[PDB]
Amino acid sequence: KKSKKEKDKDSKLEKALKAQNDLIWNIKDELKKVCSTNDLKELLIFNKQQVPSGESAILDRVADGMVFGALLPCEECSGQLVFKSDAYYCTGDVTAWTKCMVKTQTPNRKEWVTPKEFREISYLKKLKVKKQDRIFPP
Amino acid sequence: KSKKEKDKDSKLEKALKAQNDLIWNIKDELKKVCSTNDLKELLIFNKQQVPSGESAILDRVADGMVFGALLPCEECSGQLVFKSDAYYCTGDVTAWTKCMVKTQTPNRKEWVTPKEFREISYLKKLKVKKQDRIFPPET
Amino acid sequence: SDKLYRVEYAKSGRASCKKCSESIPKDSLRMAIMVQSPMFDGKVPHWYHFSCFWKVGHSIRHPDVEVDGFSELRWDDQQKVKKTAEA
Amino acid sequence: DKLYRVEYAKSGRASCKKCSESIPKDSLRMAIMVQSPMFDGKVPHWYHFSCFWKVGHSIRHPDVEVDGFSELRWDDQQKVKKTAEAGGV
Amino acid sequence: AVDPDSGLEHSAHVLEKGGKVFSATLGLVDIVKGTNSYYKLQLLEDDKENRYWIFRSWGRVGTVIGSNKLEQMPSKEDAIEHFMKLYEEKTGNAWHSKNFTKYPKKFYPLEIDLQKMPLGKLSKRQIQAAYSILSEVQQAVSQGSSDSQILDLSNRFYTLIPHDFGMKKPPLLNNADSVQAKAEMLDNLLDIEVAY
Amino acid sequence: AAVDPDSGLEHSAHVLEKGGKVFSATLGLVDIVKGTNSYYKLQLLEDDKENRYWIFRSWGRVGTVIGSNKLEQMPSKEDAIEHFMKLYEEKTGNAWHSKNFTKYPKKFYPLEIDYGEIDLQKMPLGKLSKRQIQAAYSILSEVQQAVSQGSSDSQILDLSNRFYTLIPHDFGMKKPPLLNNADSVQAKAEMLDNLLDIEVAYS
DNA sequence: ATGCGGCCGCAT
DNA sequence: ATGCGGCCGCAT
Ligand SMILES: [Zn+2]
Ligand SMILES: [Zn+2]
Ligand SMILES: [Zn+2]
Ligand SMILES: [Zn+2]
Repeated sequence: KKSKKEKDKDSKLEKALKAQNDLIWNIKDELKKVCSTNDLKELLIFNKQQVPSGESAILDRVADGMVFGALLPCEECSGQLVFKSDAYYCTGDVTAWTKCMVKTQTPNRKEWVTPKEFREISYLKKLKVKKQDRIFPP
Repeated sequence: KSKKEKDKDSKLEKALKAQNDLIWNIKDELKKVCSTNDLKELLIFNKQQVPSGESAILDRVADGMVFGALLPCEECSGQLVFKSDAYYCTGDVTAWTKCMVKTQTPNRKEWVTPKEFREISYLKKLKVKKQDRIFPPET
Repeated sequence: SDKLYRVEYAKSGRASCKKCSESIPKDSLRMAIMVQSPMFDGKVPHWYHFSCFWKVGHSIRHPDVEVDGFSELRWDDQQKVKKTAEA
Repeated sequence: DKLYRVEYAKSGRASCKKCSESIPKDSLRMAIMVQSPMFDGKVPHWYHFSCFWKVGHSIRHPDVEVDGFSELRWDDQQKVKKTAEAGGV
Repeated sequence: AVDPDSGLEHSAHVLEKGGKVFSATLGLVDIVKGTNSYYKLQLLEDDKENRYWIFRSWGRVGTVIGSNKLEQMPSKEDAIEHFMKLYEEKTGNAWHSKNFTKYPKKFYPLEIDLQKMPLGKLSKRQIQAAYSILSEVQQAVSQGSSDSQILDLSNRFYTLIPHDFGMKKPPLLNNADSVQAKAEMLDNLLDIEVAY
Repeated sequence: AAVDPDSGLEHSAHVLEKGGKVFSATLGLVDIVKGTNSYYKLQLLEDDKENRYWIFRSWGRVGTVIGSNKLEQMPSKEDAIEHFMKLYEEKTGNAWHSKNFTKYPKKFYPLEIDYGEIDLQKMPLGKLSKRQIQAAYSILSEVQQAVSQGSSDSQILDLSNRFYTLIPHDFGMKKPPLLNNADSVQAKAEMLDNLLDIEVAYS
């Protein structure tokens, strides 16, 4: 069997996973605190991102864009990609009859740009942008 | 009723009608090719505050487009709005009193139509023009 | 500081005329007169169909300054108002 | 796609299916997707995180069998993964 | 025809303002998710002549899953306002639209006028369009590429021609024998229509 | 405290009080540019012999016939308090038991009434606590110094609004006058000294 | 799909 | 000020 070096890598990966999760949740709660819903809609609009339906989804997409960058438009349909537990699914319309089925784990994205209005809250994030990309489950 | 005075008067009223029906064509085209949320996106993109009321929303959008995105207030940092005769400030200089700023030549950057509505931006035929707001010359 | 007469395209068809008491249609031309509200501190508009407004005995000399939102209307509508002001 | 959903109540209006008592907002709740006899589409039957296990459903690997599992808070993910084994308390 | 689920098939009749008759039927299909929904909308007027009803019906095609609502409209005319509102809210097109544009995520109107056709007869226009779509599907299967195009054409066809697939995800039209079977089915429909 | 007579339950009920706070607040809001000058009474009354609960709202123009009221019989013994707090925070922007009476823009401001011929007329909304009168005297000090400075009429407008809020006046349907004149400041300071003497008279 | 309650602009 | 109808997210 093997459960000494392999198991070590597994534990390290799960540790990084927990790190990313509780990081994004700290960010979400801080946004819940220092901002209102309309401010988050402003944020999303500033980064060329579509505005979803639902407060939860709004701040989720804001945190996503902030930590990993503003998701660029789709490759073919020019729609908008959204995280979905396991990967980024496209939510565009390749035609008036069918949904676009694009799906990736390394979408194209520019670096997020916090407007200067919330600089007072941007320092509340302590920057800490990090070059970390989205970590997905095994 | 002098002829020089009268010719200039007729010329000015002609330009006034031109500006009015221009802005109204723009407002109707926006009513057509866009929804309310798209106009809110537009206003937010130009650092402009989002008003309460569909009519006011598209009015402010047309204003910003034709003459430029109104900059923040000079003292209170609020938002200016057209009001028939001039631009009135709607900010709050304090928690007790309204700001009373009022001008006809506010500070403004050039409007910036997002590329999403480029399909509708060409529907405006550009035609931005260096025209500033024309006010009534009554008093 | 404010005017005495307002004019605008109905921001909704829920409002009802004050003379004929029939509902005003949305996006139609309507004229109102501001009056003190006996229920709270603030002025409120009494609305009228553009046709009924003149039968209540009010007459306006120079609409371009006596009425609020006159410059915001469409041009031919501004001229219709300026014409009906006379007679 | 999945058969089980889990999330923090997006509103306290929803009511549990076992105890029939209203679910509180921003609380952990688990649902099972079922065909809606009134229209073409699946709909979630919701449950208090405590009631969900008393209806006879058991999950082996929540990390793939349940939807939105990765979106929860970490300690909540571990609470779910623990209750999956055995049940309830 | 008055829908029987309203119960007013005897006590009332279907309305018609001008050339348009207030009795539309829309369908919406999406194979990736399995969606396959029907929507009947009728505006019924009493034989007496002045009670008015707005009848909505919706559900899964050729299945027990569905429901309906019969709303007695008080006004003789506001019923038409409600009818047009619902039509444009469900299909994205006006009631008297010169063109039946397809809007994304929204329904599509079917031209109507026992079991092989779950929603009733079909006009020769829809069947001609379906035959042309089958032509394109056959040529694209000969090309043997772009399965997304096959998905698009399959959705369009299953929308124009309803099928009773029960609770099962509709099958893609990548197979050639399937295209031949559906073309024979459309020829049968054409013969049945010319028989009338 | 005191039950407002426009509710008609001054006999059949009494004013409620949970702890140190008494559910009987009075807010005012003034804006000289527009002429606004509004009062708002909010009371939560409990039946003097039972468990019936009433939410009494009253509003209008200060010392004028213009206004109205609503008496809503709250069914629950406690949800009445929820409604009271909701209305308070919706009208003034502050919580009910706020340690600090912050002023929020466009919203009302709470007045401190002295719960427990001059008072009948000169004070349109009732007695005033010595704290409010002290603050008004300091604001008059600032107004006098700013009139001596003779600049910034917007500051004069701000101080005038603050003063007319803390000290209600029966201006009828007329726009309240600005406090740019020095004789006006002296008259209002004499008025406040009269109020202070009337308050110290009560022992 | 619709039902329904919270919300907000427009009347009064 | 509140009343009320249109609107939209969340339940079912
Ligand atoms: Zn796509
Ligand atoms: Zn200002
Ligand atoms: Zn009328
Ligand atoms: Zn339960």
